[PDB]
Amino acid sequence: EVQFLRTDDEVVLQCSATVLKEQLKLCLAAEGFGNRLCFLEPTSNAQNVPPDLAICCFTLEQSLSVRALQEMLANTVEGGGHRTLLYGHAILLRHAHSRMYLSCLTTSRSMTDKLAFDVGLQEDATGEACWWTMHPASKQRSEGEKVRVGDDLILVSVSSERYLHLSTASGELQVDASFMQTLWNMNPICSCCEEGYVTGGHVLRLFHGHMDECLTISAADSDDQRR
Amino acid sequence: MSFYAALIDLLGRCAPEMHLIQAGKGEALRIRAILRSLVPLDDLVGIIS
Amino acid sequence: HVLDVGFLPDMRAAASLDTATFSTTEMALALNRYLCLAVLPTKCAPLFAGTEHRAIMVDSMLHTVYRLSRGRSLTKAQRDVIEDCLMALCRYIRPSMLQHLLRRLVFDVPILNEFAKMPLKLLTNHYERCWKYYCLPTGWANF
Amino acid sequence: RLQESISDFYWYYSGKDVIEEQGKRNFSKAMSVAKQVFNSLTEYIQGP
Amino acid sequence: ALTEDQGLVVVDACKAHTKATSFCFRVSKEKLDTAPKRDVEGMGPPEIK
Amino acid sequence: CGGERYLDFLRFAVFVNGESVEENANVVVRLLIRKPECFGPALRGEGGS
Repeated sequence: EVQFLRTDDEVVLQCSATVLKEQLKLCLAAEGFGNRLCFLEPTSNAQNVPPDLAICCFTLEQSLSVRALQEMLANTVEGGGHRTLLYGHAILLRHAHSRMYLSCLTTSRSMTDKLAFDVGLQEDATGEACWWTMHPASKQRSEGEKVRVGDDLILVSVSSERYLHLSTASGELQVDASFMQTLWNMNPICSCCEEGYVTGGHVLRLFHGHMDECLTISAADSDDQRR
Repeated sequence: MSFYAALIDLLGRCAPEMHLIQAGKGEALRIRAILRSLVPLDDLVGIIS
Repeated sequence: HVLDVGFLPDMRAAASLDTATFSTTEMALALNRYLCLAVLPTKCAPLFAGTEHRAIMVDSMLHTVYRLSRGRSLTKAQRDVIEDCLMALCRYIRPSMLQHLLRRLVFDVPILNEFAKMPLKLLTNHYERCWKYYCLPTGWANF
Repeated sequence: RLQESISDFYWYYSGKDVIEEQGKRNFSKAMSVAKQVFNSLTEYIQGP
Repeated sequence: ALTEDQGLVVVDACKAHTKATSFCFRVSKEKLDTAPKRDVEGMGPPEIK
Repeated sequence: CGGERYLDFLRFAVFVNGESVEENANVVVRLLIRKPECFGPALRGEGGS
């Protein structure tokens, strides 16, 4: 049957736009430790050369209502989870890798003479700018419905009061949240996994013999160039 | 001339209160920040001068 | 702004029975001068022109001053003298030689109150002015 | 729909300790309507 | 991957044809064609512990 | 000319008795970001005049 987007499940944002009259496969990402500003990772050429999806993997930390979030804000002083997501709830994305939370930033770029607020990864979830709110793209759904997989979403910022946006310009496709309510698809990369079993994305060490062998490339400063 | 003067009349008039909500509530700060961005300073002074 | 905006009025195009077209610029001080009355923060800019510019309008009544706006315009000078740190001696010379001395009682009694507020604001504590030292007693004698 | 609405009202008054008279009067009106829908819901399934 | 110019070797990401680079596991070294594939959108069962 | 009359009616919503009502002002400023993106690239920010 049709699955639903449960909390505490890994996920990846997704969008598409036309540059040569073709729906390019794109996804948001960010390096984290270094340039904190987010950047766009193309994936349309995945058949002929694969992308780097490790940084792209986001995680749903929790979700709640707007008024409950405001009460959490007022109650700044500090269970089972898996609450199903509904439209109008205040989502909270998180970078699975860097452990830095997605948020808006009080910056500007490209000199639009207008708010851009280039999105990035805040170092801590404290403060109200970190939180985001979902909304429905297609009219066939409405507020309060149980959000499913595949349907298009319209993420909105809480504090900035600005909508996520794929900004096409002269340069590379910027993802500043400035102008337009872009149809942001929401691909579940993974979900609750079984204990003690292998899945994609998990990094592992290959053993041989009984225990005392490991596949590896030679260390650096070597004549083989580590190949 | 009349159109832009009326437009800034609306935009200037709808500031958050005078000082009541500005001294603490967040809605006033958000509205004032977006309000200052669209028509930044060092353009009013040229036009009035 | 007090360097620029205050200097846009070229004495507000003061009437000589030849100027009754730009009457709206007289009422432009309803909003423009109200800010000056409200706010009261070295002589980096020439404030002396602003003080005497207000002193022209409080006394002048040739153009139709629209008496509610006359009270409004009086409030600006009344607010300016309180905050002033004695940078109005040049402007202080003019009211001494008129109003009660040269009789303009119809348009000097409110100015008389504004001038009456001047000496009480400064006892002989942290100021001295030889030119103003003898001007005020001479005006007091004559008045 | 009524559940989401009344739940949001609880969050608005959660920080406040004492409840206003007007607030309690409003909430009682909503509660009475909620009672009637519960009884009407019961009669569709009372009797197997 | 296996680029075949030298043999089994670790190639750069920008030269991956998704057939030399692609790999798969197997239950045992017994020769089985494994012609009928399988597919499911969900998690599926856990096979490899 | 057409815009000035509509903006005049929008003016009369807000300055009721020398104040600024927050609710109507809030809805107005949210709506004013989108639909006044017209009037050319001057105030839109895409230009710069």
